[PDB]
This record gives sequence, structure tokens and C-alpha cells, in this order.
Amino acid sequence: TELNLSHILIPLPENPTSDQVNEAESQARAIVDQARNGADFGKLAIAHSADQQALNGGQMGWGRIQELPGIFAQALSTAKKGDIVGPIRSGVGFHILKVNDLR
Amino acid sequence: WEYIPNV
Repeated sequence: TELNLSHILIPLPENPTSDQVNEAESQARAIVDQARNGADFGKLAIAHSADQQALNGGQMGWGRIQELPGIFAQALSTAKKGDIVGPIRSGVGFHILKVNDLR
Repeated sequence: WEYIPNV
């Protein structure tokens, strides 16, 4: 019914250049790979996330999937505990989510 | 949700 998630943002400014996009996507994809191979996601957020909750491991707590931005909710369809989703692009950059738990 | 990032 509800999911517990954490988030990481690899930032991009408005109207980013190709060089900026390629760098951010590369870093985001590498973080996804690390997270899918056992790296502590909260510590990856502490080290790399630009979002305001980075120091708290990007924790989002528990919630209902459809209340999140559609780009997140859609990507979380049928996701299982431990899944890493992303990179997901939006105007602010590349997003990565970890499904910490489900209940 | 306790926190929802901006997109």
C-alpha cells in the first residue's frame, strides 16, 4: 500500500549544454550501478546528492506513490524492495530513487 | 511522505 523511498539528485541548470547533460547522466548512471551492487544508498546521497535532504541520506519516509511527481510514480510501477530506479530526468537534473521498503 | 523533492 505504501512505499518508503530515498532520493538522490545530480543537478542540471536551466538550458543545460550537452557537456553538462552528459556529465550529469554519466554520474547518475554510475550511482545507480553502485546502488544496485550493494553500496549504501544513504551514504551515496551524503556524498553526491544536491538535494536538501542529502545529509539525511535523501530519506523521504513512507507514502503513497501517486502523490509523487508522475515521473517518479510511473517509474515505480511494480518496483520491489531494494530496487533502484533512474536516472529520471526533469528540469532540475537527474533523479535516482531507492525503494527502501513496502508495507 | 515526510519529504518530496522538487522536480
